[PDB]
Amino acid sequence: MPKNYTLQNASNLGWLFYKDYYRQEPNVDFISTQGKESDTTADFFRKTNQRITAYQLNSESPLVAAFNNHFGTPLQLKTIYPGLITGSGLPHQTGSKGEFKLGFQFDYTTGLPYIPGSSIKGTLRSMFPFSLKDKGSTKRILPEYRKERMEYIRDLIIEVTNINEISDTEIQALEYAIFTNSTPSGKTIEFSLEEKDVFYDAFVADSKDGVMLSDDYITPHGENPLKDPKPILFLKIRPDVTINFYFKLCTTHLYKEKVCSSKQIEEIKKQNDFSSSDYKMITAHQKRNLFEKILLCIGIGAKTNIGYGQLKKL
Amino acid sequence: MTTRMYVINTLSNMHVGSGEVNYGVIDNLIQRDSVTNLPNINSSGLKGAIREYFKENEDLVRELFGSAPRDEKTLPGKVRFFEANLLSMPVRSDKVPFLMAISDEVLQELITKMKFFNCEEATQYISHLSTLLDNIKTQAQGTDFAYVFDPLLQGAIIEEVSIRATCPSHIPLQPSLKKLLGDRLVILSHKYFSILSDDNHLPVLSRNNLENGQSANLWYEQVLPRYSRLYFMLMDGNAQSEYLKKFRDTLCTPSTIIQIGANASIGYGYCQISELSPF
Amino acid sequence: MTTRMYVINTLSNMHVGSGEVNYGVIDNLIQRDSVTNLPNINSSGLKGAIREYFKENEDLVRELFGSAPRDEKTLPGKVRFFEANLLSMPVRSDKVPFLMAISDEVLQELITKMKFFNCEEATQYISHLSTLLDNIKTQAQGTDFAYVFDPLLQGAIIEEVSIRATCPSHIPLQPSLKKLLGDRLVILSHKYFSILSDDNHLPVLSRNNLENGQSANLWYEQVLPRYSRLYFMLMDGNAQSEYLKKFRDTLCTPSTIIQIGANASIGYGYCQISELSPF
Amino acid sequence: MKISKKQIEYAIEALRANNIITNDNQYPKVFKGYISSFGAAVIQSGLIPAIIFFENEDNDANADRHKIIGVLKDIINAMRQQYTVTDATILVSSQIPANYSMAQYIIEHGNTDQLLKEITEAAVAMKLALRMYKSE
Amino acid sequence: MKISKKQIEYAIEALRANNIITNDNQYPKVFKGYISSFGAAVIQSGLIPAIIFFENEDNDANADRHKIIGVLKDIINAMRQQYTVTDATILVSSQIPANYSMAQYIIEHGNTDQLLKEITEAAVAMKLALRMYKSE
Amino acid sequence: MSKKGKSYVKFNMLLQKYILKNKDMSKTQESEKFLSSVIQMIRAHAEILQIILQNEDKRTEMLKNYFDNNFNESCHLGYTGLFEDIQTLLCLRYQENIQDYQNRNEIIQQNTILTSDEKEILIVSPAMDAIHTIFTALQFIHFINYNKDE
Repeated sequence: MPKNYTLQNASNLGWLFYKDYYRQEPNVDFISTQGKESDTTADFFRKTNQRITAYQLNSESPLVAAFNNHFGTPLQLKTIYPGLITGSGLPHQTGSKGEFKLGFQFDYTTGLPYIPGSSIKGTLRSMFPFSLKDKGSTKRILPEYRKERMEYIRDLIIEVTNINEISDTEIQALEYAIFTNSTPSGKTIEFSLEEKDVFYDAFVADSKDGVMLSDDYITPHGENPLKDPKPILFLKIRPDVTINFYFKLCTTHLYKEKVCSSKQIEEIKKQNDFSSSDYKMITAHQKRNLFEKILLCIGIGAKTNIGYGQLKKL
Repeated sequence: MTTRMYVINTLSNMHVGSGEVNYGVIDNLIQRDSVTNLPNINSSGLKGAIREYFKENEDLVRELFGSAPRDEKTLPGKVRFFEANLLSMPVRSDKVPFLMAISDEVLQELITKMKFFNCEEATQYISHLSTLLDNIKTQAQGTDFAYVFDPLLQGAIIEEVSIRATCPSHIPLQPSLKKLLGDRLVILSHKYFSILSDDNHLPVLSRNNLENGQSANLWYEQVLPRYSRLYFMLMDGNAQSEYLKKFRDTLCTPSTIIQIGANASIGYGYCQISELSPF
Repeated sequence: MTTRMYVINTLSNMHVGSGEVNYGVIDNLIQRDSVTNLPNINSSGLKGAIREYFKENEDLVRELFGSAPRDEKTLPGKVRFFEANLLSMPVRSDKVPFLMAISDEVLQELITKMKFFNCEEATQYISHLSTLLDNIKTQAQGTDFAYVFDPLLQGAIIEEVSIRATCPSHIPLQPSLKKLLGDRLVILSHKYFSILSDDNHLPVLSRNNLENGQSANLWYEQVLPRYSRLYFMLMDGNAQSEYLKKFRDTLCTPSTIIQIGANASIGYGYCQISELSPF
Repeated sequence: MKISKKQIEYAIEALRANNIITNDNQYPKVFKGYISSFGAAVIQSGLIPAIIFFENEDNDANADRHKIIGVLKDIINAMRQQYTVTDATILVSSQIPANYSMAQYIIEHGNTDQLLKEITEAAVAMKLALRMYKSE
Repeated sequence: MKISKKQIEYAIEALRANNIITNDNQYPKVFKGYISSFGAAVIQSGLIPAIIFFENEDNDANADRHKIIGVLKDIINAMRQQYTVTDATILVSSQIPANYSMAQYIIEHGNTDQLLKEITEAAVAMKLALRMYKSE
Repeated sequence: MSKKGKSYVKFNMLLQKYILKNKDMSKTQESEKFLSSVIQMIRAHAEILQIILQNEDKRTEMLKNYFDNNFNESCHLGYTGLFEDIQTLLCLRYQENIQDYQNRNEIIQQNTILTSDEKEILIVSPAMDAIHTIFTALQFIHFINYNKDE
């Protein structure tokens, strides 16, 4: 109920948004057709919304400090005015008045709004050329998809690394090593324990002088310009909220358009055939900067084509 | 000999799957113990995860875990890994973000296991846990209950309106028991805990396979909530002293995080192993 | 010269392999008794496990178990072991985490074996078990039944065989029989127990061999559920008294945990052995 | 959770009656996603809120999602038609009335435990029945 | 339970006939695990749900799993060509039609006991037969 | 064994290859336990071997694959390529047995004068005889190689 979301006194935001949202209070009707647009239902949902959108997150929160301890140094980014929407496809719609129509991604235990690591991984892989599966339904669009994403990823790799020129096959190998951790044919590479790219969850870390959740309106004006539009209400992460992106990245060694482990490159370097031109490496910091530039270019979440989920460097 | 109890604190969500042998409303369901029907980590998975962590040290893995597959000199393992059973689970509330939930049957199971296996610090823990269980049973008098030991947590909702918390003032919770079981501890009857940990109440995470921004597959995954605690037993089994010392020191170091389960690349199932502290 | 009955309390899961003589859908199946088809332990396995435990004491092993296979001087075994037959198995329920399941046929087999072998405290147990069986058959009188002897356990659902447990109040269960058969006891018809101990209803655990994160082999293993009870007879035929006393004292000590079966390093088959207490 | 053959038969009949499975034995693709989303919503929001989600037909942007609730009600009614006469966990004073809204039925009868069990079983059975037949 | 030589020969014929081993005498390594998974599913979920789950192919259910049920169908058909009358025993022998899916047949007149026996023997025979080819 | 064919030659070379000319002074004899395992798995899987043999076109590759799948790391010391020689000898023995005994067995079964016992004595199964010949050859190799008697 108060501000300053803490483990001591704060309702679970996911619980409040999913289970306590639709509590069966006496004299509230959202099952019948008449009750859904009744004003009592609107007031009930409005009070629940007010409770949801009234919490703050201190920069020195013990929760985020524990996250930093467990998952390493964060990548701190902030949100631009439209906001950040994630998990919009989760079902949270009854057709009642004053209710949040779209779903929202909350952590089960903590309740803090978060971006699951799968969302981050998929958003990063989408800009990589070999994300679309060659399955037959995508035969037509695969070539142009691969070409444009290959060009963009080549620009980003050249900009962020010290590699002067990288090939399409090397781009394929790098993408498969980073995400699938294998060769493009599915063959496993003999990687060590710490040579794996882990995309942790992204957590809200700091809402400086305001709440971290807010309500926004999307109003689709109909095809008919004479009928009234239908407003849509949903929950967004507020502008100027610090999102912490946690990664566990490694160093990728490329030799002759192939991805090799640390030991394989250690043995290959000693051999009296080691071509320096045919050797490329991307450190963890360079990979993190590549991911950071991808995020700053395309953003993360839902409704991204209309400006939502756009991130800025802190 | 020298059996010890280790506690698994899940830093993130856990998915240890049972395969497609189970069909529920959720596509992917987690492993459950065949007796108590509670979420558990099989001893094989635990041994595999710890072996994967220690793989760099070849002598330690060979002496302790045994020969790797496809090794000419097959060699048995010296240490014995026991199944990881659920100790405490986080439950969502309105007074607090989450509470650590344990059941009276889980406590009885823990007491029985400590009595049978003779853990290192089992004596005082057995004494105080038996005392706590007896006090809990005396207060309940054969009824459903939800007992909290912090007076500010009165009237709290435990994941559901029908499960409301009460505080019996004169039942004490020892600081060491609080450390082992978790802060904001609520002790539930068997019915309440079986309702909270059943397939319908365990958290579900959704995943979507996208093809050029269009949905291809949509499946939902059952996960064990983060910060959940599990316990397992380790038997030395006449192993070399220095290798065991290194193993214990590495496993119990706060900097050590172990990955157990599926979806490692997206951050599922990172845990910390801790030893049973002296009471 | 004296036959004593011992009870095997299983602290973990049991897998004693049949070994491809019995093919099935599951790759690895457990040992089942030749006549009753219930899970059992071959006496060779019991002797091997106990000899493995006592391997440190060469004199005791030589006098009681026999000579090592490689020894040139052949010495026969003096203590005669017998196969461990299933007594009670855990079944899942709703009111309690699990129930201790026994059947009328298992009880009749126990009575018959006690009559045939003349255990040390056989007389009292035979009398009281016969009273219990006659009372149960008088109550059920030809129908399928499931009787619990704790009033609180009334109405418990057996999940695998969806039947509710009814409590006949006029059938008393003696405390010594409760110690033998196990707490939270349900006595069922033969058909219900056969379904519960069937291959289609026993626990199956999935095991996967990962080769750099990818599955190399996959197989399924049948396991006897944790806390299951098995009984066996021990004949001290023509053995030295001091070695027999040391063997009985060590075996029945609560600190003695025996591993019987496969998958020792992942905590399968760890048991505790207790003797038939006086009534 | 083991589903009987009769439950799957009931699911097939209910799918046929609610005009999900066409005459030529084919069903629209989005219905399996609807079933999975219903299960997830039941886990995530509760039985009553999930049924209210899937009974609301005002979306008009997805397919016709209200048919799944009709299939669930038909399966539940068929299951209740053959409950044994023990009257402990039966609660079948009658079937669910056809024109009743299922959410109101759940509100009126506070036996959320039994209704939750039947709804979960019916949803699993309908998932299996859809898996029997062919998508687009 | 004991497998006869004839069932293993039927398994070889069905494995070759249902396009599981290529002309190079290799089978994809996933199929042994698929057989084991089918056995475990039959045990844990039941004959009918396991058959339904393993027979579907509309989604990306590995696009090869329904071949296992095809091989099981071929083996059961072959075993029911012979041992037909045998009036002294309690078994019903018939030819399961090609157009009828196995799930449909067991739904209609499975009887769930002769079918359980035939399914387990067919699965064991499949494992033994695959022991004589090599993984890709 | 018939000496008018390649099976006798293969038998002689198989014996000459894996017979130790000098006594091995090793207290363990790992190779002999490998040989005992091979012997046991030949005598246990005799029916599956018969099924493999009765197939005509693809029996050789099926034999090789079956031995590959049943034996893991089937080369420790000494016996190297023993499986290839064993499979070749087994196929040659089966072909010779088919040439010799098949029509004879068919005619024997059709003779009404002979009783069941005499017919069973006279009938020789080709695949079983080939497997038995391999088993006897392996037992001879084990007998010569193993230091421990009895």
